[PDB]
Amino acid sequence: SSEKEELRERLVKIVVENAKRKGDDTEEAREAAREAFELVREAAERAGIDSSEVLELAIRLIKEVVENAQREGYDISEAARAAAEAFKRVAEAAKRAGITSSEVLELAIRLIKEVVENAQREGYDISEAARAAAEAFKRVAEAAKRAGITSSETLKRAIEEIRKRVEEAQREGNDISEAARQAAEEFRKKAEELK
Repeated sequence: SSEKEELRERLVKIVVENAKRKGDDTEEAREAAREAFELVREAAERAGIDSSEVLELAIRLIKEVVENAQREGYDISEAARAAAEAFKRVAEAAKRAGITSSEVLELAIRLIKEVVENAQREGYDISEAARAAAEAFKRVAEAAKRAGITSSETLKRAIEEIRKRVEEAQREGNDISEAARQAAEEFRKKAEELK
């Protein structure tokens, strides 16, 4: 709250400084940061996951995507907005599936960051990559709920397997988004078989 205000101000300063660095419009950037913050905050609140720690992770996601946008030739404001929308999708999936585990949520956010960073390196669209990462989480989460899997270890291991397949695709020069989506479908098949 007083922490939420301070966190928002930290994000605004980050997004604006990055826009200034590359000559993107700073008034647009300030507005984008503010709107990105509110999007994240409201999504987390609705999902019952608005701990300071989850909000910090969401803001770190936005920060890292924005910093890599400055290095890789992406519009700063659009990058911030896309990162925020990706978190919102994670929060929505968590809500729908009843996920509140801090370790699971941290892994889901890390997966988005990794898939988006890869896309930025390669010159691909941020939103498309973020959609693939968030959808992989959604498919896992929904499969776990459907199967009655309550274990945080099982869900962490599912997301780690997605991360492992994404990393392998990076080492080998294969499609990261396809790796993520295939890994999630493999988990879904196993969850359904279980229950």
